[PDB]
Amino acid sequence: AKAKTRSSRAGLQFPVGRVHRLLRKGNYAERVGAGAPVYLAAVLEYLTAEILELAGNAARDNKKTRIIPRHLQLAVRNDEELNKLLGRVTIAQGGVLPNIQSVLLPK
Amino acid sequence: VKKPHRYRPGTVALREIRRYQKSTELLIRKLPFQRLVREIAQDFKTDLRFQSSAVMALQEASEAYLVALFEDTNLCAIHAKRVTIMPKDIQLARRIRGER
Amino acid sequence: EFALGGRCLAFHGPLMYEAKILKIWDPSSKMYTSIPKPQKLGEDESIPEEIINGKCFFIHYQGWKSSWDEWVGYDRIRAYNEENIAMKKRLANEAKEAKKSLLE
Amino acid sequence: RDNIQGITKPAIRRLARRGGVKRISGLIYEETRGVLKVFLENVIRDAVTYTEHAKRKTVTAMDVVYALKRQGRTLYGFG
Amino acid sequence: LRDNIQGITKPAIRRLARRGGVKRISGLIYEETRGVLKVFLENVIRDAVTYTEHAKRKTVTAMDVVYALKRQGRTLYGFGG
Amino acid sequence: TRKESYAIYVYKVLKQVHPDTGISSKAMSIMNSFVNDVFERIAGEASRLAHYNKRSTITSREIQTAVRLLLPGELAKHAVSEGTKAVTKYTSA
Repeated sequence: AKAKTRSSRAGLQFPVGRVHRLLRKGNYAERVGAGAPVYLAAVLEYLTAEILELAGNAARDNKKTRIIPRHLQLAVRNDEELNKLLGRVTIAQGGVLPNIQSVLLPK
Repeated sequence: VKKPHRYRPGTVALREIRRYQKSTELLIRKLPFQRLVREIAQDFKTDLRFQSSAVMALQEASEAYLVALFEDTNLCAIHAKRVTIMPKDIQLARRIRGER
Repeated sequence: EFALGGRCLAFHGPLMYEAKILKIWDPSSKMYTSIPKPQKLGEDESIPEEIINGKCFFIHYQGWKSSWDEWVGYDRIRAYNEENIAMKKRLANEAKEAKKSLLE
Repeated sequence: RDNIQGITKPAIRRLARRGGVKRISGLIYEETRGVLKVFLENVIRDAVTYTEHAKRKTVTAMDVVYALKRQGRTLYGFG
Repeated sequence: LRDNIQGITKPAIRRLARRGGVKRISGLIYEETRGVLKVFLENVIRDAVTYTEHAKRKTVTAMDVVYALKRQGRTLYGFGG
Repeated sequence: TRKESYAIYVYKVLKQVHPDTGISSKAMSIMNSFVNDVFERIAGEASRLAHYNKRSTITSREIQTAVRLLLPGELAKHAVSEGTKAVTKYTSA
């Protein structure tokens, strides 16, 4: 029959076949379950969607059409769970959250 | 009676904190940083060549680390009921971070 | 004394300030000579009539922003010299004494 | 040779400003120079280690990324 | 099993601080320590239970605890390894 | 030669969530690096888990457990949901 992507069978956008190949070649285990790469691709696609949504929100707030690293940093740091996940992660040209301590404010 | 305008101390400081908490571009001059990196990269081996991107990544990581350390030092100095950072603050910060 | 770029002293009320000449005014030709040059009055350069007919000088005051450049005629600007600095000290001390009298 | 003096005080000032610092002692700059030097050797040592084990004479940014990763400071934007 | 966090008596907290080299102690500290310890315990126990269940077991083994601590970057020796 | 990435799939996901938003190349590189990072983290965790139980095969169950261990709270719950539904759909398909 005609070739049909396993991603389509799972209804995803992440290449499950590439995932399975990488899992096999990654020396993680001798045998790889059949339904494993599907699960992994689904999780990866979901996380990507989350970060992309937040970054697009930020870029719109800046009245810009293209997400830049600054938008990514702002989205990640502003989110609690995402920032916790990327606690030890550095993003190039990410800048920092604009934040000034209260006691330094004029009074 | 002619006096020259000048803001009070702490005004320009807050303005610059706002300015640099907004942009993301690098702050250190490129060539001095490159020269320093190459000089440091001599006690391990001689006549080492460099991809430019490697130097860029070094600059980025170093600047991010220094910014984080600066912020931690600022928190320490504030905890000492002060607004000026002094090296003991940095030392305490690094000590708590475990680097010391 | 009075030359393009040469140091010049300028009055301002009871005080005097050192300035640098940039444009020397020639009233007869309605032209000022400037250094980055016979050039007429510019689209924004303008000299008031009471000093446009005399030896006017467009100057910037040292130690002050370039926003405060002034077209001063020959009336206030003197030749830069030692006695000028001395009477500058005279007016500086006069201001000091006036302020101290205001306080004490 | 005093490239450690290539890090001018204005640069350190800007760096602290992005870090959100208002007032700075004069003794800070030398402390920063020292700490930065320590960090730089710590990374560059491992970077050169990787470059050597690869039998190469030029250090690649990928080597630097590996060095940062193994020091707990992950970096993105370079592969 | 309710209100056992108060089972962490104040003298125990003094002993902990003293072993930590602390000389003078505020009274508003002990509850703060209790909260921080509860957070820490929850963090470790969650992953320990995850390990226990993924093995489809009904009792938690120390070995699981070692794994959980290792995952949290706090390695402990001397408990099986 | 040719080097593979995740640019196309990420682009598709972006067009799904924000069908009008562009992206720079640098953001693309960052996204790819992040995806790879997550991949190795989760894969190493799954492999470690499998070796822990003395088993030869990494199933989707191992990925589920590893995701629970690596992700905080609501992210973990939602990702578990996505994995479960996608697996069920593919198996039914």
